Amino acid sequence: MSREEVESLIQEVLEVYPEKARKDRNKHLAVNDPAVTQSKKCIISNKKSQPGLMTIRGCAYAGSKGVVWGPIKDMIHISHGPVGCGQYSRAGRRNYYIGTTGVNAFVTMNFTSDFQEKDIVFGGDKKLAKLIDEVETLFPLNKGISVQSECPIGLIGDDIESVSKVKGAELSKTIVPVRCEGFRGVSQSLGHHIANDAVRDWVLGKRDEDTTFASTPYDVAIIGDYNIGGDAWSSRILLEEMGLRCVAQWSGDGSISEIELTPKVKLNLVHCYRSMNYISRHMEEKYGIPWMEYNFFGPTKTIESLRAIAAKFDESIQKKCEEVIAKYKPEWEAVVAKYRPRLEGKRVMLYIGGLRPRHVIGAYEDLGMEVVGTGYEFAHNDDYDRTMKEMGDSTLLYDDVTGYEFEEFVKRIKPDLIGSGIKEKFIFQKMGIPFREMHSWDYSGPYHGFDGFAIFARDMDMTLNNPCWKKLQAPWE
Amino acid sequence: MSREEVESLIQEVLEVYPEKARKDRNKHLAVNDPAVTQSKKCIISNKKSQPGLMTIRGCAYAGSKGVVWGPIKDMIHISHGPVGCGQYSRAGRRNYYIGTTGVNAFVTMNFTSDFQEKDIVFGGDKKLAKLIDEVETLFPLNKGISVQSECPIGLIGDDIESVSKVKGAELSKTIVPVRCEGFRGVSQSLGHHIANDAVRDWVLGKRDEDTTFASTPYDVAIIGDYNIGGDAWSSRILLEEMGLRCVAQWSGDGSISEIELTPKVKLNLVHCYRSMNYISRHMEEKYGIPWMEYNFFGPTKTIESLRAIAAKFDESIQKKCEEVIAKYKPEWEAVVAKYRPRLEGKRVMLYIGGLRPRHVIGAYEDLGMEVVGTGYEFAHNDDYDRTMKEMGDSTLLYDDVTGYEFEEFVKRIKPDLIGSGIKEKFIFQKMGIPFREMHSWDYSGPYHGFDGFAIFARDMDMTLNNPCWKKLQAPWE
Amino acid sequence: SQQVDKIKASYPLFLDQDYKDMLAKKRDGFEEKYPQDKIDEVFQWTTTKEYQELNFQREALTVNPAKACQPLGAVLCALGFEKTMPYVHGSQGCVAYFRSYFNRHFREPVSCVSDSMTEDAAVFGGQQNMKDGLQNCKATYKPDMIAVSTTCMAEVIGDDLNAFINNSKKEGFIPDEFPVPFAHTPSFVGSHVTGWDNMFEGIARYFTLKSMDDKVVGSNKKINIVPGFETYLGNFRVIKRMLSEMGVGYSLLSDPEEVLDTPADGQFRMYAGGTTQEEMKDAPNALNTVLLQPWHLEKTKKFVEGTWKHEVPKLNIPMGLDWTDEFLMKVSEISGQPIPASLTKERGRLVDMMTDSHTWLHGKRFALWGDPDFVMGLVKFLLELGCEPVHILCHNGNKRWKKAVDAILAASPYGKNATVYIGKDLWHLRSLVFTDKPDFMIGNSYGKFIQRDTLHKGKEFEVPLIRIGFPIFDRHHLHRSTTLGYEGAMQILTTLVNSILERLDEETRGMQATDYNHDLVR
Amino acid sequence: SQQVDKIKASYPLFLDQDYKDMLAKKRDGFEEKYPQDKIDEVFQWTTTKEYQELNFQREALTVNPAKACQPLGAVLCALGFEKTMPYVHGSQGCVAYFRSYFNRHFREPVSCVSDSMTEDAAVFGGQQNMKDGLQNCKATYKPDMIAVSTTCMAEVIGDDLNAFINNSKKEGFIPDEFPVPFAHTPSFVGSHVTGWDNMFEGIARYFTLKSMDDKVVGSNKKINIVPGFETYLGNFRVIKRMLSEMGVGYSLLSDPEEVLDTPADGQFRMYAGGTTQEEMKDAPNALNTVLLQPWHLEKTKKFVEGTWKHEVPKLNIPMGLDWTDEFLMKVSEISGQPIPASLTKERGRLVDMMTDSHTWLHGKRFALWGDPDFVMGLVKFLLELGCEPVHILCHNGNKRWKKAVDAILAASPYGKNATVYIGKDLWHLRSLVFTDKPDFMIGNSYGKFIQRDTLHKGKEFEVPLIRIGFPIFDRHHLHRSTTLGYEGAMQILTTLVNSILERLDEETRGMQATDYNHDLVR
Ligand code: ICS
Ligand code: CLF
Ligand code: CLF
Ligand SMILES: [Fe+3]
Ligand SMILES: [Fe+3]
Repeated sequence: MSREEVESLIQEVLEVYPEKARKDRNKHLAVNDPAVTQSKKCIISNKKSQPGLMTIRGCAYAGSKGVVWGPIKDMIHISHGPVGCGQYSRAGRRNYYIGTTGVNAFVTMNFTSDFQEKDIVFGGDKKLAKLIDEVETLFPLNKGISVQSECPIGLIGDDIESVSKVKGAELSKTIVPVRCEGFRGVSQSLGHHIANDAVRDWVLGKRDEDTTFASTPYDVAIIGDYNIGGDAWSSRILLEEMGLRCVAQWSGDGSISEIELTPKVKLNLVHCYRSMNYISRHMEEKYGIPWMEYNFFGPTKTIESLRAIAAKFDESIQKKCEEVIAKYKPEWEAVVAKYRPRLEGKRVMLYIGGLRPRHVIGAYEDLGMEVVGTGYEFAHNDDYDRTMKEMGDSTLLYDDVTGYEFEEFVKRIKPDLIGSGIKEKFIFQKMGIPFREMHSWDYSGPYHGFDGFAIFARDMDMTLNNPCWKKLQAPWE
Repeated sequence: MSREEVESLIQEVLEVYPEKARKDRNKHLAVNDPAVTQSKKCIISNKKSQPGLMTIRGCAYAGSKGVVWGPIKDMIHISHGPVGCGQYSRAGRRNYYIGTTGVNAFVTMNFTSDFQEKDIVFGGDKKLAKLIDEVETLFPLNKGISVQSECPIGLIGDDIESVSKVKGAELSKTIVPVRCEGFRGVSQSLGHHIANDAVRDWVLGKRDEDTTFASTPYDVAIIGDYNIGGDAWSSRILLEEMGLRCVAQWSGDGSISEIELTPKVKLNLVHCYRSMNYISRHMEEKYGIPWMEYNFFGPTKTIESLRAIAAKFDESIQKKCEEVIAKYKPEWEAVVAKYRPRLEGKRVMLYIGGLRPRHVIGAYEDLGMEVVGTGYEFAHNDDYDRTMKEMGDSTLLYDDVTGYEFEEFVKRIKPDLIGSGIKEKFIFQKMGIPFREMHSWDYSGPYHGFDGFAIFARDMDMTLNNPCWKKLQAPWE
Repeated sequence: SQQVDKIKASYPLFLDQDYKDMLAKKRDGFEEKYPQDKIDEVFQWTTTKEYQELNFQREALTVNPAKACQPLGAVLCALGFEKTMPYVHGSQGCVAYFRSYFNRHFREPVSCVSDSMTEDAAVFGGQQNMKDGLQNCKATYKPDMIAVSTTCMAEVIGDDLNAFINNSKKEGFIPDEFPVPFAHTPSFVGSHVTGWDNMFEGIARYFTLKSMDDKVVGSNKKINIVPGFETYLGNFRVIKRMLSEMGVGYSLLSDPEEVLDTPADGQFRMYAGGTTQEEMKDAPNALNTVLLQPWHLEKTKKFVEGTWKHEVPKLNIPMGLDWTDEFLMKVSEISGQPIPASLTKERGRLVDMMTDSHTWLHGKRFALWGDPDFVMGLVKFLLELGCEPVHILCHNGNKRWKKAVDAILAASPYGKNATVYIGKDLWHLRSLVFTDKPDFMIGNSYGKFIQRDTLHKGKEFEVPLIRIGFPIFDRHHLHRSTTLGYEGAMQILTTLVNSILERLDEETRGMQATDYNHDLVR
Repeated sequence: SQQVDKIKASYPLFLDQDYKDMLAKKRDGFEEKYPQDKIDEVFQWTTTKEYQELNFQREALTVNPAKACQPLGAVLCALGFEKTMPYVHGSQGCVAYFRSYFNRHFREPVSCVSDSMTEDAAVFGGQQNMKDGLQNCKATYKPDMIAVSTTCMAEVIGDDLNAFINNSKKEGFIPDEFPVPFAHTPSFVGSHVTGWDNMFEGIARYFTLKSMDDKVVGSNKKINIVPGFETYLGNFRVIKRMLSEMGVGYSLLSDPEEVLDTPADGQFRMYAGGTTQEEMKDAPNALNTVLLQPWHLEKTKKFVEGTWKHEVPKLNIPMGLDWTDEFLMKVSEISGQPIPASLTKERGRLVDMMTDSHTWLHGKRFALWGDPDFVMGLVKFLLELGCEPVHILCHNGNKRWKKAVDAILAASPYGKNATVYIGKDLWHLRSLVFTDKPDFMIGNSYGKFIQRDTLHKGKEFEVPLIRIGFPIFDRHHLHRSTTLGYEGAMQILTTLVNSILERLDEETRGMQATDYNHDLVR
């Protein structure tokens, strides 16, 4: 509590910045009020980062290649440019898939043009074209190529769309140029937008004239689920027990065929609004497919979401939804009975990219754990509109929080657990606070659905109540 | 080399001993003369060791349990006594076998009575009977039990032959008591003798009245081959290619059934004369089975031995022997052509047990390597009788050589290679001289036969010409 | 479904029958997956020699590279100085990736800032970004020195680091006395080791170039050590320990061992230890400068010989027996300090280990990859043990390095089957290990996938990977290990021999089939 | 047949078709082997709980023991003193076995002599053998001290060591001033650790008992350290280093680290380093005496408290965080030396490693075995990591030790599924790991067969073995590792977490079946 104390803390933390930086950062920190529904009057988001403040944000290339296009398994993605970006982003994201890597799936491989000085000075369009030739030569079972641009490509004026068009015409193949230069935008959000536009322009509408696929009144498409540690699978099976048919899965364990078949579905289930609201809205306008957001974090949210999805279909789907809820009730009830006493009253601070800082709150509350603060790397004001009603009063909200800011807020608030990325993990572990990676699930998972709830509770208990956190002080100190 | 220098070296080494020890050790060191046939006039063997001189010799328990009875796979061998004996001898000898360990084979297992104070004071016959009952309960597929005595069993008034008799009569099982107490004799040779007597008394004659086994005029029995690294197998295949039938091999990869079937064979092929000449002679006396020695170390000895065994049979076997020699000629010729130039002129010194110090000389000579010194831990005078005509002039012969003695001889003669046991391996390695374990083949093998010759040559080359021996001196010192 | 008493993670939860059925339904319905026989045929074709020739005909496509870009090495170099903040001029995605890479390797906090240049900077340059970033960084994180490197954006748009920093100082954004060394690190040139070299040359030039008048060679009785791009803390520790044992005064420039190995005692230390500015300033007074990894410290060598007037010895990386010996002789000759008995005893201990393990190490075939100095030192050590390096791969190596490695190989009979590849990637290595199968691979974590591919061909075709190098992501605390000196040689020898023994144990664990060779004693 | 370019050892030479056929006809003709279905059924029966109930009813049969006899520990203790020859009164086969065991573990020369008592000594005793052996040993190997232990033959025939040594001295076989400490080591009492205790008590009594008049406690300002039966050189080194960093004067009694780790420089050193006789004589002047492994040093404790009048602290083995902290605090209190910052940093680094690996270590089930102090320290460390020891086996433990370990387990929530077995062998452990499968085994090389057995039941039933303890025969140079202190804790933690990660990588390597969890980053 003590909203005034939180405001004083914000002021004290901000005191160290220079005038311009302090003025900019004052607008990105706020004290939550659930009655307020217009976050623009409360916080600002999706703005440029202050130079030299150790931000956690990424680039548009990370949002396009690493997030949207990367999980697509039957496609070959070329990191057009120098060698660093593909190497740093290679297999760093646990978007699970099923396939023979190197033969029919290529997610964990690094394809790059490996730009040198000659490619910078004289261009790389010829290199790109003959690279596409080598790609078709060595990987005959690929079902398409995407070309993700890096910073020099935008800087040196390489004309990649023309090359993609010509080579795709000559090989009768889908070649998708994506202009995801890292300097575009302020974070991965513009990467998401550019990737969505590329999907719309070059992939989505290829089967508009094809009326062969058989359709059923129960066709749904899972949008924005990237199968981290398997989450999408743990969701899909539930949708399979409700009587629905999941035609498409974007983009984790996703195939270009699923993307092509998506316009034939009857409903879109958007998990990550932030990354794929653009494509969902475009599908709504062009094909008339309705879409809804859903949440499978914790028993309460997953039950509510399943009922909401069942409401958009006939009575048989509703009966099957009630059956699946009844079938899965004892499992999560037992999980709660085992783990809630071990976690009652523990306070959490979160800092994740654009969806999870609000989607995971229900799961924490299902174990009797309250979130005293959240924030986003790159979310927009609509995301804050959504999360401000999901937190308690006088809770901290931060947008593009810096390392010093986040460290000071933790030193004052002193939560029992922190969920953020790898770049805060060891910082906060060395300060004696349990930490969980909320991007990669700390190499565990899935956390979605009834099956994921058990893993989530077990991980939270094993980290919160670990003996290691009681041994940071030497007995002689 | 330089006979008088070798005698001077012997004297100089002997000077350090007290008068009794020096007088005793003078009789165990000799300068070899190939013309001399009676080794009794030059060297004295099979005598008690001098106290406190760091001998390499073992005990009778090692010679019986570790050497003769141990390789028998379908039998359970109980080390009757304290716990150390079996633990130190468990799986230390590489007598290879094929079987399901713990179910139908028990070679690498350690069965013991684990004597305590109460067993020493009040005896252990009741514990022995109970242990036999437990063995039958827990290992129903065992095909017999042997009881190898340790030192306290002989010391205290334990009466194990009676217990074995009663328990075998009750259980309808073969229980063989072996009095292999370590204080009996001076080395493992008496252990060999006691084990041979046990085999003769309790196992060999059980099928004397049974005449259901079909006999062939090409029935041979391998005697004294313990399948070190598969050695016996590498021999048996050759004997199979000559047209002979090997009913039994003693005792590596041996079964009690083979031991029982041995009195039905037409010829005995004794590899290790030292360990099982007793049983070979007993079989010759009682059943009329002729026996002969053979040597499969190196191409020359192997060819000569195969021709001798073929001569013991009819014309067809001789023809098949000629075919096998012709078939294996190119392989060992290629081995020689590849490895002899890298080993020409290298001088070696050997110190092994009863057979190998002389049995491996032919293989070294086949690679152009001269044995300048040899000796035995526990051989008799007949082994030395063979050794003198096996070795060259002015080469050193030692019996039960001590650590100081062997070190001094090595420092003077300075051989290119030394072959002995594990207890000298590191001693000679630190002095900068290549060393090969001639007991376990340095965890390699087989060395028997044409297949084993390639492994022998490769091992000798890889150890003799290793770069590690050129780096023992620091450039600054 | 989940059992509350035994909760399953992704593995083995997704092998349950319902999950398998749902996955098969998805694949059969909406994937249009190629038939399995086609997939197997294509994989088998990729395992052949014709595919290897087609793969080696590549000139434009790089698949699975084994190198990073210059600013990564620049950041690693900058982290080695006292209270020094690495500052990468350009985009922030690069800094996020650098921090993620170093965090996943070291499992330690990694501090680095950027000025977050955007399209506006692409049109009008990034001078304002540099000024604001320097001011904000100094005000917030309070570093004693800011070490500036560059991303490719700034290099392509040609941002002038000197002019930007000078104007920032003159306009009062940072104090004029504040040290701000800079270095240009174009990612389209060389690799991360080149970035380390450029950053070190920039820092040394900043701290030395204008103060050469009062410098006398050999005045402070010390020897300068330049480690280069090093990701093993044990190597810094072993070099320091060996120089302290010999009684030689030394100044280890760019020492990051403390900031990458901070304790967990309840407080977060952003800065810890590191080379001081006084050490940098007094470096020209040393007797001589020794470069531990000379094959990526050419610019530093040029600057040291040209400016400091130091006769830098021609020494290889102190890896193995002979090269460590040569390094010790050279340091003793420069310093006049004799080699003590402790180092002789350690060397004899290493030789004893070699003599113990020679029977298992002899004749083994290895395909190894990594950085040039590391690769050549590993090849030398493998030749010392009687091993046979077969596929030597260095993606960021050059022709002179290839000629040096060829000269090393031609000096040993164990190098007759050795071929050195430069400019090749891990797909080339996959083809090589499929066509000319070695016993083991040596390299970073990226090789694990290659092993997986081999295991798909068959158990008899599997090539086990030994994780030595950078980066190691799938194992914990291997970064604490040592690769230099006798201690490093002992660690490598133990790891190699135990890998061989573990593979032999695995191959002979089959009961009644291959367990006749499952020996207790090896 | 053999190929000259690729020569095959036993494996895989005996997998050739001709060898397989020859084995086939041998087995079918002359082995009278049980039918295969019978063998599989009997094996499956041995994997059941009923077989376990029958197995735990054993009273007279010991199968696969995990202990040795007293003279082995006596020899190890004797090897720790300066130029001291171990001399075992009895038969020579025992000495051959002791030397073979120690050479196979340490891969180093091991020196020990015997008087080669034979049948005659069973009716006359070993007086003449003792005299001649002492004379010959002193004349030949020239030691300053001969430490006499006994075999079971001498114990059963009741040879009087004191009378024999006194008569040998009186009759001029050895000089009267030549130190010949002795100890009775009956093999039918206790185990090798008891022999170590007896030998150390004998040596200390010989060097102290008659010269306690002029001894004042605390006069030399040193702390005596008694390590006990120890087979890791790293622990001797780490205790020395930790006490030297603290600035604490110490006297390590029975130090064998030099003679078991001699260099290979062209000469054979029979003796190297070791505790000196002056150190033994001045030990009563120490402030206090600390026993590193108190659970097998009871007789030494009785002698030290009774004669030296030292208040020996109640300290557990310095394994793991809490017990190492307790040992350091006790040493600080005894010596008055504060704990330096280096040890605090090392402790914080160990805690950082724990926090890094806790996610992978948590909940793991281990079946461990070894010596009492080692087992209890390992259990304590596993409880510190959140691991779950399930099968705790100590063949040579006693009821008091079991009660102490039970009290330790009851003090942690992770010990709820823990059972302590004393007097049991490795066959009991095989039954336990078949009926209640843990994640891993921890123990010596003898456990490898158990793993093989489990692999015969199925890959899902296989229990990987982690080699910590004594003896380790199937691996090279593991005896150089460290188990005590923060360094030993770090080594153990790295080994455990990397074993877990290696097993996870192996389980998820199959392509298109389980590779979805074959993560690059763990
Ligand atoms: S049995 Fe004998 S000591 Fe003939 S006790 Fe010994 S496996 Fe030796 S020289 Mo070890 S008489 Fe066999 C022997 Fe030779 S154990 Fe082996 S190598 S051919
Ligand atoms: S913001 Fe993003 S990650 Fe940065 S470059 Fe741009 S697309 Fe890429 Fe790439 S090679 Fe290295 S890491 Fe950069 S300096 Fe260039
Ligand atoms: S000479 Fe031979 S090995 Fe020696 S005891 Fe006697 S039979 Fe056996 Fe056994 S338990 Fe230990 S090792 Fe001995 S002291 Fe007794
Ligand atoms: Fe860490
Ligand atoms: Fe050694």
